[PDB]
Amino acid sequence: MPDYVAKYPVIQTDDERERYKAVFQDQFSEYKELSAEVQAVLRKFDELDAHSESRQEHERISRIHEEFKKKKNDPTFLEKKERCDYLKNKLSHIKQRIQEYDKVMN
Repeated sequence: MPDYVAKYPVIQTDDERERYKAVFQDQFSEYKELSAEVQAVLRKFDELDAHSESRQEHERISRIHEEFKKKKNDPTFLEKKERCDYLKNKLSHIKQRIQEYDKVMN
């Protein structure tokens, strides 16, 4: 179903292996760098999270909660997350293809 599957079939030659390795290395750097952002945002949520109920405070908390909901549910952020989930999948496939071939060629 996804694009890479057709693009990365069973490896036949060492040249094709080195090509797959190269793509894994480039894309892996993008993945690592992208995850770093996402995780840092999740850290942002953690720090704020890190008495008796009052009228004033409840309103302030409610205002803060709403602001975070927008941040958590942000189309651009959700796109960054979707790319990580794609890259994780793409890289596993390429790694699996190299390993399969590697087992066969000792």
